[PDB]
Amino acid sequence: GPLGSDLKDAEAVQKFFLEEIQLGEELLAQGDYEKGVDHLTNAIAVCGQPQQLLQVLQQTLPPPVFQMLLTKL
Amino acid sequence: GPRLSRLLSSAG
Repeated sequence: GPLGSDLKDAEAVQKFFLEEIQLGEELLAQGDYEKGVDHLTNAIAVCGQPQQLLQVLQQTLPPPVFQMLLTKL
Repeated sequence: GPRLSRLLSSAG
């Protein structure tokens, strides 16, 4: 059936979100801001209420990188 | 560092 109607769908998206955050922050920790933010914006994109996530990010990211993030939001 | 990811997870 359509996405979301299967028990396994919620597990896949939680795993996807964790992966994307871990990958993004690893890439950021290497200096690859652009690809890191790509992954962070994928994580945000599957999150139904990303208010605190965005807040922490804007708190913690360099401001030109946060700007990049918004461009890719 | 890559465990920064735990902070982002805690935001939910």
